[PDB]
This record gives sequence, C-alpha cells and structure tokens, in this order.
Amino acid sequence: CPDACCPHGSSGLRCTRDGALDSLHHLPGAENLTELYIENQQHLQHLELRDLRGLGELRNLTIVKSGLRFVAPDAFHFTPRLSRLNLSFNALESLSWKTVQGLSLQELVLSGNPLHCSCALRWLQRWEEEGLGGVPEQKLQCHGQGPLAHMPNASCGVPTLKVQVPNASVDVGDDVLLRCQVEGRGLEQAGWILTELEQSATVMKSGGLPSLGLTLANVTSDLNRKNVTCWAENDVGRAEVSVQVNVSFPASVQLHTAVEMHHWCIPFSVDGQPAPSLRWLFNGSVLNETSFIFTEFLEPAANETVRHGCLRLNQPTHVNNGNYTLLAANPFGQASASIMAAFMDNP
Amino acid sequence: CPDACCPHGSSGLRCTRDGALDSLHHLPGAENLTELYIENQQHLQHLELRDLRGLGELRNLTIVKSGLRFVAPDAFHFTPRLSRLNLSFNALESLSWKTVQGLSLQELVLSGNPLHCSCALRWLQRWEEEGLGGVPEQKLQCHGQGPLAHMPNASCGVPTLKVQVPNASVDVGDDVLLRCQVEGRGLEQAGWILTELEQSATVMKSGGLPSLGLTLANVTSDLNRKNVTCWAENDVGRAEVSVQVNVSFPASVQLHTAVEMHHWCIPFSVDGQPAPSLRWLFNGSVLNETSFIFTEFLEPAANETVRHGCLRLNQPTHVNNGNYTLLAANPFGQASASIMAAFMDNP
Amino acid sequence: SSHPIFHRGEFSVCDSVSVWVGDKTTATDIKGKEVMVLGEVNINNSVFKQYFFETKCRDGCRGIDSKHWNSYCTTTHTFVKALTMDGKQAAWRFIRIDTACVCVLSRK
Amino acid sequence: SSHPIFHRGEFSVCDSVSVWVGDKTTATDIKGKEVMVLGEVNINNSVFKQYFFETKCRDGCRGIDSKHWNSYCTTTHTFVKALTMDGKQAAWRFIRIDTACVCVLSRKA
Ligand SMILES: *[C@@H]1O[C@H](CO)[C@@H](O[C@H]2O[C@H](CO)[C@@H](O[C@@H]3O[C@H](CO)[C@@H](O)[C@H](O)[C@@H]3O)[C@H](O)[C@H]2NC(C)=O)[C@H](O)[C@H]1NC(C)=O
Ligand SMILES: *[C@@H]1O[C@H](CO)[C@@H](O[C@H]2O[C@H](CO)[C@@H](O[C@@H]3O[C@H](CO)[C@@H](O)[C@H](O)[C@@H]3O)[C@H](O)[C@H]2NC(C)=O)[C@H](O)[C@H]1NC(C)=O
Ligand SMILES: *[C@@H]1O[C@H](CO)[C@@H](O[C@H]2O[C@H](CO)[C@@H](O[C@@H]3O[C@H](CO)[C@@H](O)[C@H](O)[C@@H]3O)[C@H](O)[C@H]2NC(C)=O)[C@H](O)[C@H]1NC(C)=O
Ligand SMILES: *[C@@H]1O[C@H](CO)[C@@H](O[C@H]2O[C@H](CO)[C@@H](O[C@H]3O[C@H](CO)[C@@H](O)[C@H](O)[C@@H]3O)[C@H](O)[C@H]2NC(C)=O)[C@H](O)[C@H]1NC(C)=O
Ligand SMILES: *[C@@H]1O[C@H](CO)[C@@H](O[C@H]2O[C@H](CO)[C@@H](O[C@H]3O[C@H](CO)[C@@H](O)[C@H](O)[C@@H]3O)[C@H](O)[C@H]2NC(C)=O)[C@H](O)[C@H]1NC(C)=O
Ligand SMILES: *[C@H]1O[C@H](CO)[C@@H](O[C@H]2O[C@H](CO)[C@@H](O[C@@H]3O[C@H](CO)[C@@H](O)[C@H](O)[C@@H]3O)[C@H](O)[C@H]2NC(C)=O)[C@H](O)[C@H]1NC(C)=O
Ligand SMILES: *[C@H]1O[C@H](CO)[C@@H](O[C@H]2O[C@H](CO)[C@@H](O[C@@H]3O[C@H](CO)[C@@H](O)[C@H](O)[C@@H]3O)[C@H](O)[C@H]2NC(C)=O)[C@H](O)[C@H]1NC(C)=O
Ligand SMILES: *[C@H]1O[C@H](CO)[C@@H](O[C@H]2O[C@H](CO)[C@@H](O[C@@H]3O[C@H](CO)[C@@H](O)[C@H](O)[C@@H]3O)[C@H](O)[C@H]2NC(C)=O)[C@H](O)[C@H]1NC(C)=O
Ligand SMILES: *[C@H]1O[C@H](CO)[C@@H](O[C@H]2O[C@H](CO)[C@@H](O[C@H]3O[C@H](CO)[C@@H](O)[C@H](O)[C@@H]3O)[C@H](O)[C@H]2NC(C)=O)[C@H](O)[C@H]1NC(C)=O
Ligand SMILES: *[C@H]1O[C@H](CO)[C@@H](O[C@H]2O[C@H](CO)[C@@H](O[C@H]3O[C@H](CO)[C@@H](O)[C@H](O)[C@@H]3O)[C@H](O)[C@H]2NC(C)=O)[C@H](O)[C@H]1NC(C)=O
Ligand SMILES: *[C@@H]1O[C@H](CO)[C@@H](O[C@H]2O[C@H](CO)[C@@H](O)[C@H](O)[C@H]2NC(C)=O)[C@H](O)[C@H]1NC(C)=O
Ligand SMILES: *[C@@H]1O[C@H](CO)[C@@H](O[C@H]2O[C@H](CO)[C@@H](O)[C@H](O)[C@H]2NC(C)=O)[C@H](O)[C@H]1NC(C)=O
Repeated sequence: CPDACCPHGSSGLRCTRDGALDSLHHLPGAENLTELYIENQQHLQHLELRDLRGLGELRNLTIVKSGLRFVAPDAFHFTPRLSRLNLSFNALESLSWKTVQGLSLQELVLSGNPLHCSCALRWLQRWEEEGLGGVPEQKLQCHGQGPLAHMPNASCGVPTLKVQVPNASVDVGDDVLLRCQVEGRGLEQAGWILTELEQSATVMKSGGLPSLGLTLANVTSDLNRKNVTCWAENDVGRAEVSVQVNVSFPASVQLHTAVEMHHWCIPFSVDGQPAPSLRWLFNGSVLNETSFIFTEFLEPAANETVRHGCLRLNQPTHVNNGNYTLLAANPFGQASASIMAAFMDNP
Repeated sequence: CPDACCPHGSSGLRCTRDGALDSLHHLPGAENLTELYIENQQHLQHLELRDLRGLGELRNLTIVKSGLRFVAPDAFHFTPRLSRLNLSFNALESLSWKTVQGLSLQELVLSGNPLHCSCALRWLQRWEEEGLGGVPEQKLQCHGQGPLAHMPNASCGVPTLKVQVPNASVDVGDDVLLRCQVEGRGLEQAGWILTELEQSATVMKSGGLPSLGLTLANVTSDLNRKNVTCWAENDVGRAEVSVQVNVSFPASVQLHTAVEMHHWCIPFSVDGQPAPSLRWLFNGSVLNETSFIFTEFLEPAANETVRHGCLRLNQPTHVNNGNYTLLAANPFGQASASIMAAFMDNP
Repeated sequence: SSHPIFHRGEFSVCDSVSVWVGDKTTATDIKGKEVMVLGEVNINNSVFKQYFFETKCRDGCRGIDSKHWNSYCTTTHTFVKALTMDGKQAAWRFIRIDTACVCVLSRK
Repeated sequence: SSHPIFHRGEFSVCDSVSVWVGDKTTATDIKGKEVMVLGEVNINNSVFKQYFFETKCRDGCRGIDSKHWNSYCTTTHTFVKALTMDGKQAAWRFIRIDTACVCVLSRKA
C-alpha cells in the first residue's frame, strides 16, 4: 500500500482490480474499513467467512464484476451492520437465504447474474414484491431463462408446523413430553428454543428431522407462561412455532386496605392454576355486583399467573360499611380473604 | 503589513510595538478583525471616535502601555459588541461615565493608572460592589492617593427629579403645560422623551437647565396611558422620571351574549375617563351582587382606559333568566347596554 | 365576537349541562335497588309535583398533560331524598341522580 | 402500598369527601336569599330529621399541564328541596348544597 489497493480517502479500501487479499489480512494496515470495492478480479469463486476474516464496520461492499458463484450461508457474518451489498455482474448462480439473516441491508444488487431461478430465491422474490431492499427497480431475470421477477409462486413455501401438547391436563411434578413435526420439502436445520426453563429438567435430542422430541420432567409451577418454541429452516427461509404448558396448583388470595381514588377500591391479588373463579361476600352473604359495585381486573402482567384488581365501589355510603370477603375457587379447593371497609360515618 | 504590525493569524490585528495608525484606516487589509493589541506606544494621547474609525466587530481591545491619558466619551461608539477592554498600565487620570455605555463589556482593566478619585468614578465604584465588570479582583486605588475602592460615598449623587403636572383636571381639547426640574451638582445634558405622541401637538425647548418646559396643545384623548418622561445626566450616571396626563372623555358601554364557562358569564366592555362606575339591573330593577352573582374585571391592559369583564353567575337557574342592563356612569352622564340571558328552561 | 374572556377566563376541564327533571319514574336507591319515584307528593296540604335538579356531562379533558395521562370526562352522582315506592310501600328515600361532570385520570 | 392499582388505577383530578350533613340551619335558596333550614319535616304523618348528602373538596389540580395552566380545585353545588323558613312561612324550597369538587382551568402568562 500503495501497490494494488488502499486509495480512497476516508475509511475506504479500494482495489477495483485483480484479487490480492492473500496478504490483506496479515498486514493490510487497518482491519477497520467501511467500503470495499472489488468489482473486478480473476479469482474469487468460493466466498466464505474466512475470506472476510477481519472484524470491521463496513456499510458498503461491492463484489460486482468478478467470479463468485457460491456464497455459503455465513459470509458477512462478521460485519454486523451492512446496509448496501453489491454483488452484481458476477457468476453467482444463486445466493443462499441465510446470507442476509436480517442484517438490515438496505440495498442488495444481484444481477447481470445467471441467477438460476429456484425455490432458493423465493426470498428475493418476496424482497421484490415487498419492495424492501431496493430490489424492485433492478428488473432481475432468470438464467438459462424462465426470465424473471415473475415466477411459479405456489410451488415454493416455508415448512409447516404443529406441536402436540399432552392431551390430558397437567399437575405439578409430572413429566411433560412433546414432539414438533416439521412438514415440508426444503429440509435443513431444526432445534428447539428454550426461553429459560431454570425451573424444570428438560430432555431433548430425542428426535431427528421428521420429528423433534422434547420432554420436561419433574415439572415446577414455574413453567407457566413460558413459551416453548421449535425451529425449521427449508432451503429458502425459516419458520418458528411456539406453544405452552399450563401446570395447575391451588388458589391463593389476599385483600388490601380499601382505598378511595376516583372510585373506592378494595384491592385484591389472586393466583392459582387453573385460574380461580371469583365471588364476593358482604357481611357473610352473597354480594351481587351492580353497575356501582363490581369487580375489575387490571391488565395481566408478563408471564405470571397472578391477577390484581379491585372491588370497585362507585360512591358508596355508610350502608356499604362492613366485612368484604373474596372467594377464589378452583379444582383444588378454595381460598378466602376478608377485610372491613368503612366508607362514611353513619347518622 | 507586515512592517509594523499584523502578525497573529486568525481574526486579529496585532501591533504591540509603536504608533502606526496614521494609515491603518486607508489600507489596513481587512476592515474586520476581533482583537487589537496596542500595548506599548509613544504617541496616542487622546483616544477618540476618529481613532477607531473602521466599523469593526472586535471583542478584545488592549490599550495597556501607552500615553492614553484621555478617552473621549465616544471612542467605543463604533464597536457595538466589546466584552473585554484592557486599558491598563497607562496614563489615564479618569474614565468618563458614558465611556462604557452598556456594551455587555465583560472585562474592563483600568490599571497601574493614575486614577484620581472624583464623583465621576462612583460608577466604577458600583461596578465593584455589584461585582460586575470583573473589577473586584484588581484592587484599584486613587492617584495622588486617597487610595482606593473605599471612598467618600454619599457625597456623590445622581440628579433629583420632579415634574409638576397642572393642578387642575384635564378635558379634551385643552392645553397641558408642564416643567421638568432637575436638581443636582453634576449638570450636563437634558431632554424629554416622547414615546409616540402622534395624537397631540407638542412644543418643547421651552427651557434651559434648571427647568425644562413641555406643552401638549389641542390635547386628544389618545394621550391617555402614555408615559411622558424626562432626562438627566450628571458627571456620573443618569436619572429619568415619567408622568402621565389623564384627559377626560365620556362613558361608553357594550354587552355580549352570555356564555357558559366554569361559571356563566355576561361579557362586558366599558370605556370612559374618569372610569365609570358599574351597576346592573335585572329586568329594569337593581341587581344586588352576592357571592354568586357579581361583577368581575379582567386585569387592566397597558396603555388603554378600556376595561373588560363579566357579570359572573355561579350556577344560575331559570330564575335568573331575563334582561340584564349594565349601567356605566362618570361625570359626563351614563352609558347603558342590555342583553337577554337564558341559563335554564323553567317548567 | 372576540372578547378577552375567551382567553383569560376560568374554564372547566369538563363541560356539563344542568336541567330540571320532572318526568323521573324510576331511580336506584341507596341500597342500589331500583325503585319507583312518585310524580307528586303533598305536605299537609296541596301537592308539589316532584322535580329534580340534574347536571350531567355535556356531549379527554381540557388542560390535561397528555404526555403522562390519559383522561376522560364522566358523570358523577349525588344522593337526594325523594318520595318512592320501595317495591312494597310509599317512603321517603335517598335516590341516585346526576349531579356533576368530572375528569378521570389514568397513567400512560 | 405496593399494589399495582396505586399506579395503574383511575384517579380523581380533584379529591373530595362525602358526608351526611344533619346540623344544617341556614342555606341560600334558588333566589340567592339566605333562608332557615328546619331540622325535621313531616312527610305524610312521618316525622323526618332533615339530612343531606354533601360532597366537597378535600381541602392546582392533578394531571394538569402546569406549563400552560394555572388551576385549582373547587366545590360545586346542586339544588335540593328542603323544608325551610322565611318568616312564619315554613316552605318546601330548593336550597344550595355542596355536591362535587371540580377543577377550574386558567391560562397563564
Ligand atoms: C392454559 O393457559 C392459557 C394461557 O394462554 C390460559 O388461557 C386462558 O386465557 C385467558 C385467561 O388467562 C382466558 O381467555 C378469555 O378469552 C375470552 C375470549 O377471547 C376473553 O373475552 C376473556 O377476557 C379471556 O381473555 C381463558 O381463561 C383462557 N383462554 C382460553 C384458552 O380459552 C388457560 O389457563 C389455559 N388455556 C387452555 C389451553 O385451555
Ligand atoms: C369477616 O367475616 C369472616 C367470617 O365471618 C371472619 O373470618 C374469621 O374471623 C375470625 C378471625 O378473623 C375467626 O373467628 C373465630 O374462629 C374461631 C375458630 O373457629 C372461633 O373459635 C371463634 O369463636 C371465632 O369465630 C375465624 O378465623 C374466621 N371466622 C369464622 C369463625 O368463620 C373475618 O374476621 C371477618 N372480617 C374481619 C377481619 O373482621
Ligand atoms: C388617572 O387615570 C387613571 C385611569 O382612570 C386612574 O387610575 C388609577 O386609579 C386608582 C387611583 O388611586 C388606582 O386603582 C386602584 O388600583 C389598585 C391596584 O393597583 C386596586 O387594588 C384598587 O381597587 C384600585 O382599582 C390606580 O392607581 C389606577 N387604576 C387604574 C385605573 O389603572 C388614576 O387614578 C388617575 N390619576 C390621575 C392623574 O388623576
Ligand atoms: C413467545 O414470546 C412472547 C412471550 O414472552 C410472545 O410475545 C408476544 O407479545 C405480544 C402478545 O402479547 C405480541 O407482540 C407483537 O405484536 C404487537 C401487536 O400486533 C406489535 O406491537 C408487535 O408486532 C409485537 O412484537 C405478539 O403476539 C408477540 N410478540 C412477538 C412478535 O414476539 C410471543 O407471542 C410468544 N410466541 C408466540 C408468537 O406465540
Ligand atoms: C413607562 O413605561 C412603562 C409603562 O409604559 C412602565 O414600566 C414599568 O412597569 C412596571 C409597572 O407596572 C414597573 O414595575 C414592575 O416591576 C417591578 C420590578 O421593579 C415589580 O415589582 C413588578 O413586576 C412591577 O409591576 C417596571 O419597573 C417597569 N417596567 C419596565 C420597563 O421594566 C413605567 O413605569 C412607565 N413610567 C411611569 C412610572 O409612569
Ligand atoms: C454497485 O455496482 C454497480 C455496478 O457498477 C452499480 O450499478 C450502477 O452503476 C451506475 C451508478 O452510477 C449506473 O449506471 C447507469 O448505466 C446506464 C446504462 O448505460 C446509464 O444510462 C446511466 O446513465 C448510468 O450510468 C446505474 O445506477 C447502475 N448501473 C448498472 C446496472 O450497473 C450500483 O449502483 C452499485 N451499487 C450502489 C452502491 O449503488
Ligand atoms: C490586559 O493587560 C494586562 C496586563 O498586561 C493583563 O493582565 C494579565 O497579565 C498576564 C496575562 O498574560 C497575567 O499576569 C502574569 O502574572 C505572573 C505572576 O503571577 C507573571 O509571571 C507574568 O509575567 C504575568 O505578568 C495575568 O493573567 C494578568 N495580570 C495579573 C497578574 O493581574 C490583562 O489580562 C489584559 N487584558 C486582556 C484579557 O486582554
Ligand atoms: C330589558 O329592559 C330594558 C328596559 O330598561 C330594555 O331597554 C330598551 O327597551 C326598548 C327596546 O330596546 C326601548 O325602550 C324605549 O323606552 C322609551 C321610554 O320613554 C320609549 O319612549 C321608546 O319608545 C322605547 O320604548 C329602549 O331601547 C330601551 N329602553 C330604555 C329607554 O331604557 C331592553 O331592551 C330589555 N331587554 C331586551 C334587550 O329586550
Ligand atoms: C457508503 O458510505 C457512505 C455511508 O456511510 C455513503 O456516503 C454518502 O451517504 C449518503 C447516502 O448514503 C449521501 O447523501 C447524503 O446527503 C444527501 C444530500 O443530497 C442527504 O439526502 C442525506 O444527508 C444523505 O445521507 C452522502 O452524500 C454521502 N456521504 C458523504 C461523503 O457526504 C457512500 O456513498 C456509500 N458508498 C458507496 C457508494 O457504496
Ligand atoms: C477574545 O478572544 C476570544 C474570542 O472568542 C476569547 O478567547 C478566550 O477563549 C476561551 C474563552 O473561555 C478560552 O480559550 C481556551 O479554551 C479553548 C476552547 O476549548 C481552548 O483552545 C483552550 O483551552 C483555551 O485556553 C480563553 O479564555 C481565551 N482563549 C485563549 C486561550 O486565548 C475571548 O473572548 C477573548 N480573549 C481573551 C481572554 O482576551
Ligand atoms: C405468491 O404470489 C402471490 C401473488 O399475489 C402472493 O399473494 C399475495 O399478493 C400480495 C402480496 O404482495 C397481497 O395481495 C397478498 O399478500 C397476497 N394476495 C392475496 C390477497 O391473496 C403470495 O403471497 C405469494 N406466496 C404464496 C405462495 O402464497
Ligand atoms: C455608599 O456605599 C455604601 C457601602 O458601604 C452603600 O451601602 C449602604 O449600606 C447601608 C444601607 O442600608 C447603609 O450603611 C448605608 O446606606 C450604605 N453604607 C454606607 C455607610 O455608606 C450605600 O448604598 C452607598 N450610598 C449610596 C450613594 O447609595
């Protein structure tokens, strides 16, 4: 440097000519760069992650005019960012899906390329319709030729997915076993995703490809509301589907000191699985809710079966003074909590 | 340039050597600059407006080290900004009051200077206690010596100010003559300030210095609410005092259709001078104000005799439905306005 | 017309409307029970047709800091005595009627 | 006071208090005249102690944009029939009584 590259001015490495990356990794001058122009070379056929071996914040990469034809799903793995990728005027027969893996790439130039249209390009298909990566204007067409951004459409799809929960209910300390059936034709990788099951003993690897077996043993109540997801990746794209478990345990309940806000409110917190049905008592007898005295639930919080709310009293008087009892019932039985409330002194 | 000046580099004219201003206004190089360093120079005794003749945008001016004994109350007339002025280590016996003239001058160095303590230095005096121009830290003292930022104090004063309006009230199309008597022992300039008296014929110059005559002839009413101020500058500071005329015209009144805000309100506008007294009638008979039905004025606007307000009704009922008359009275007679108001139907 | 008051006066956060209700026939008592309201009543003499003073919301709230609060106007009530038919006998009982229009806050 | 409702609940812009008033002796009628309020009344042979349901401010309002508005809470009224006195005239007249606490808005500057 200078010898065959490094001109530009800012964070740019410019080598618009024959390949010479053999020593541009050992002692190039700066692993940092932002633009790489390689729109001209004689070699470059197999582009792998090694060819990019070098941490860098690059936003523009030009590999048009070259010889590349097989880009294995990995490559740009390094450059976390990347907004514009120009691979135009090359030999690349097809560009694997996984390549982009949502890198926020804003512009992707693929063209004058053989671009044999396969199912393994439905993704660029989408990208054209959806008008995402600035694919539209380019007017891409197929090699051999069955010409272009037209294309059999229904004959390419993502894999299908159903996951069978145990048909019977569940109770704490059981074994919950289940399979994830991926039904399609592309057929590549698969594997579950556990969103932190620190409270249960999971047992996977019980499957190959037609099905993936996952079993949770000696199951704690802390399984509730924890998505249990599974993978699927055809030759073009990915589908994840996720289900849940629902382990049951007895009702618990508590009431808080009545508080006057816009309306009066007797706050309550109730848990239990199955979720319990609620009923109130006023001085030991059934309290029928009205438009002025009724139960109101706050919005359920993220992954926690506990519910909060109030017995709301719209302008209650001294005739409403008394003992309020909340009864939470489920299969296991019933929990109860009482509290005295005075809303106004009597005459 | 160069030859006896202009080194620096940026916005700067640097001549810390010797007199060379005799031709620094004809062909200097660039009218603009920002810093002038004239520490050290035989000539330059009287600094005047003719010496800075070069419409500049200077923020720093150093005139330390020189003969500079006098600084005509004008000099810095050209330079509008000026934050720092260094006239130190010199031969200044005193610095006129006007000199500064609010330039937001942030720093003023007046040092190693003869600095004979007169009344004309009370301003400096103040800048010290006020702790403003960054005087304090310098420890300025008095020449000949009666030494410093101590000093006879009360014996120094600005001027006193009285303006005798006519004894008798005024009616439109009269003359109104008045005098401004300034008493003090400084004694310099004086003069009235008329803030737009387009509506009347003024005639001043009716005085010298013990008294200043001013007369407003064929007086309109548009003289009302108009500050008529007079000047005064002694050998250290300035006092201006301002009186008002009050000319009298007849009452005028108007009502607006009742509207419901927080309370109901019958909007009114009344003019006149003397200001009229308000009185309401409900269906032709006097309405006694109470805490629920009362008259209310908005804050008075500057430079206007017109008043705005409401007859305020706190939750009136059909029993308040009727004709509301506002009576506005002053020495010329009475103005009247009526309106029908319905706050509620009445089965 | 343009009067300074539309800008400098005291306004309501919620607009209401007061009317006189004399065709009330039902209402809910203090026990939240639905009760019948007598059209008339009579004090050791002639009859006073039963009328009620009501204020409800006039068709968020004004002046609310919308950055931290959601809001809405709503009609609140009051308890007033009235000659009613308890579902058994005639009695002087407290019934619920509209009485004002207020603003309700809820965090964002 | 760690209950979610203390945070996600519906609050009043102005806080009030409700009480039964039974010692009321004077009041102002629909005409704005100060009248006497009796302590009992005879509704169909049934002697009643005169009681009133009153709501007043709990002594700027909550949630107001204080950058742009001055404000305060205030007690508003309702008119309710009551056995009163104007001379030797015991009558069935409407009087003014506390019924709510509302927020009064006012532009600033
Ligand atoms: C297993 O776990 C489920 C967690 O997703 C849970 O489902 C329940 O979800 C809520 C309460 O958690 C309830 O759904 C109702 O749906 C109606 C109609 O959309 C709404 O109007 C109502 O407000 C409420 O959202 C039900 O209690 C239940 N939903 C179902 C599945 O019917 C249950 O604990 C359990 N669900 C299963 C698989 O039965
Ligand atoms: C609202 O009513 C509740 C039931 O009517 C009441 O619950 C409990 O009240 C007290 C303690 O809070 C207890 O009552 C005692 O129970 C023992 C054991 O049976 C008896 O020997 C004794 O005579 C007395 O009844 C109970 O724990 C329970 N009441 C019962 C017996 O059902 C709430 O206390 C009440 N609200 C409040 C706190 O005032
Ligand atoms: C010249 O005309 C003026 C306009 O009519 C008149 O205004 C003044 O009137 C009286 C004078 O004592 C004062 O008004 C008071 O203002 C205070 C608040 O500042 C109020 O609390 C009080 O109730 C009363 O309104 C003011 O000095 C001033 N008010 C006005 C109208 O702005 C002058 O009095 C009159 N003077 C001459 C030269 O005769
Ligand atoms: C497993 O992962 C999450 C539970 O930890 C679930 O999440 C969901 O969150 C809400 C549903 O409560 C939704 O959020 C998306 O949709 C809203 C409204 O359409 C949009 O604002 C935005 O698209 C949100 O991302 C979704 O249902 C879901 N969020 C997403 C997209 O992950 C998640 O649902 C659950 N797995 C599934 C998909 O069943
Ligand atoms: C001529 O010019 C103005 C009227 O046209 C008057 O001005 C003054 O206005 C107010 C009087 O309302 C003076 O007082 C206010 O300021 C003091 C602070 O010193 C506060 O206590 C309070 O805010 C007062 O309301 C101001 O000092 C002055 N305003 C300015 C220009 O700063 C002026 O008075 C009038 N001449 C006369 C005296 O007739
Ligand atoms: C990645 O490299 C691509 C190849 O160089 C480049 O293509 C574009 O090149 C220039 C950009 O200025 C433009 O070429 C046009 O060619 C037509 C045909 O002669 C002219 O009529 C027109 O005036 C213009 O010169 C096009 O924008 C485009 N040309 C093609 C199809 O190669 C990409 O722009 C580049 N990606 C980036 C970073 O934008
Ligand atoms: C106008 O000229 C003033 C004097 O020429 C100047 O005062 C300052 O002078 C220098 C700044 O260059 C500093 O004083 C120094 O003091 C040390 C001793 O501590 C000496 O060793 C050194 O030679 C020099 O004299 C001070 O910053 C200050 N003088 C003092 C100590 O009061 C004004 O700053 C200048 N006005 C401007 C800002 O243009
Ligand atoms: C509420 O009552 C007001 C009476 O104070 C009334 O004022 C006006 O009433 C009529 C129509 O505007 C006019 O009355 C005149 O009265 C003189 C008396 O000698 C007659 O000679 C004349 O023929 C006429 O009837 C006046 O314009 C005025 N009344 C006076 C003189 O005060 C209001 O109009 C009424 N409310 C409304 C707006 O309808
Ligand atoms: C990749 O490297 C740079 C991005 O980091 C690119 O640069 C340019 O960036 C933008 C477009 O991305 C150009 O346009 C800006 O200016 C216009 C004014 O017409 C505005 O609309 C807006 O501010 C745009 O962001 C810039 O002009 C240019 N940057 C410079 C040098 O100022 C660069 O083009 C890209 N390299 C390639 C060609 O691959
Ligand atoms: C006239 O000349 C300049 C006009 O803008 C001013 O100068 C000063 O500028 C800043 C004011 O705080 C200071 O400079 C220091 O800060 C800069 C900015 O980071 C740095 O380059 C370095 O730390 C400087 O020392 C000084 O007070 C002064 N500049 C210097 C060092 O000459 C100022 O308005 C006036 N100059 C003076 C002080 O007479
Ligand atoms: C196959 O191509 C068809 C072409 O229409 C796709 O259909 C969609 O077309 C639009 C999306 O760009 C939208 O109208 C709809 O998403 C959908 N058409 C409708 C309304 O049915 C389709 O999504 C593509 N993929 C497949 C095989 O379903
Ligand atoms: C004269 O200078 C003094 C500084 O000491 C100023 O301070 C005053 O402080 C008190 C005011 O309540 C009193 O002690 C004096 O009025 C005065 N101090 C003295 C004794 O001088 C004072 O404002 C200055 N006087 C003038 C000309 O305004």
